[PDB]
Parts: sequence; C-alpha cells; structure tokens
Amino acid sequence: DWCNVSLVDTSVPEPGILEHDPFFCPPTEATARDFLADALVTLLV
Amino acid sequence: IITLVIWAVIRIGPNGCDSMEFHESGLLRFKQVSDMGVIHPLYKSTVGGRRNENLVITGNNQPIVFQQGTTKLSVEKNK
Ligand SMILES: *[C@@H]1O[C@H](CO)[C@@H](O[C@@H]2O[C@H](CO)[C@@H](O)[C@H](O)[C@H]2NC(C)=O)[C@H](O)[C@H]1NC(C)=O
Ligand SMILES: *[C@@H]1O[C@H](CO)[C@@H](O)[C@H](O)[C@H]1NC(C)=O
Repeated sequence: DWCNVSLVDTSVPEPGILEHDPFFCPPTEATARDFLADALVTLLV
Repeated sequence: IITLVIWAVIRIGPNGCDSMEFHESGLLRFKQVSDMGVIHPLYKSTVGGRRNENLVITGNNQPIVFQQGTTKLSVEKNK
C-alpha cells in the first residue's frame, strides 16, 4: 500500500537537597556556679 | 518568727530554697520535678530542649493527641 508509506529522518528533540533553618534553641550554656562562699561571707559577718 | 516562716515554707537552706535559682544571665533554672498544669504560651515560646539531647514526650499510661479542629494525631498505647 503506497498510501501509508512513512518516511522518518533524524531530528533534534531536546527537552535534590533538604534544608530548613529555625531561629534559635540554645541550652544552658556555662553550667557551673556555687552558693557557699558568699553564704559564708554573709553568715561570717 | 515571720522571717523563719518565710525561710521554712519555701524550704530555704544554706545554699537556698530547694525549688529553683536565678542564674545571673536571667536563665530561670529549676531543681526538681514540675507540675505546670495548663500552659498557654503567648509570645515567642518555642518548646525546645537541651543541646545533643532528645525530647522524650511520654504519656505515663495516657494518650497523646495533637489536635487541630477536626484533625487528630492520636498516639495511644496500642494504636
Ligand atoms: C489497647 O488495649 C486495651 C486493653 O486491652 C484495649 O481495650 C480493651 O481490650 C480488650 C482486650 O484487649 C478488648 O476485649 C476490649 O474490647 C477493649 N476495649 C475497647 C473499648 O477497645 C484496646 O481495645 C486496645 N486498643 C487497640 C487499638 O488494640
Ligand atoms: C492507513 O491505514 C489505515 C488503516 O487501514 C487507514 O484507515 C488509512 O486510511 C490509511 N492511510 C492512507 C493514506 O491510505
């Protein structure tokens, strides 16, 4: 059938990260103190 | 007498009361368990946790329900 003869040639058909930033959540930094020496002073006076 | 009553009801010792202390930077630390009842955070209140630590939100034999209107996230003991 010559009517459905198809010819095709070459053509030019030419058509991940994860991150979220919150603002802050710092813990108790510099965790050290004492309430004896000052108590000793104010109970030694 | 009333000064002794003030000393004793808050249970103050030579170090201080066995409830809390005011860290000099303003950080209100506490010293033992807390029963806060209801809590209504108003302004800039992000419930977090300490560095390199895990929030452990456990319900001692009670469910936990994240509710919003109709939407529910219910984590019960077996469902
Ligand atoms: C979670 O466990 C509880 C306690 O067993 C369940 O409550 C009852 O459990 C018994 C035996 O497992 C059943 O015969 C009853 O019918 C349960 N009552 C109700 C109201 O559920 C409960 O069902 C369990 N939940 C799930 C999702 O398994
Ligand atoms: C190609 O074949 C189909 C199916 O038989 C037919 O419908 C169509 O008309 C044919 N095309 C031509 C150009 O004859």
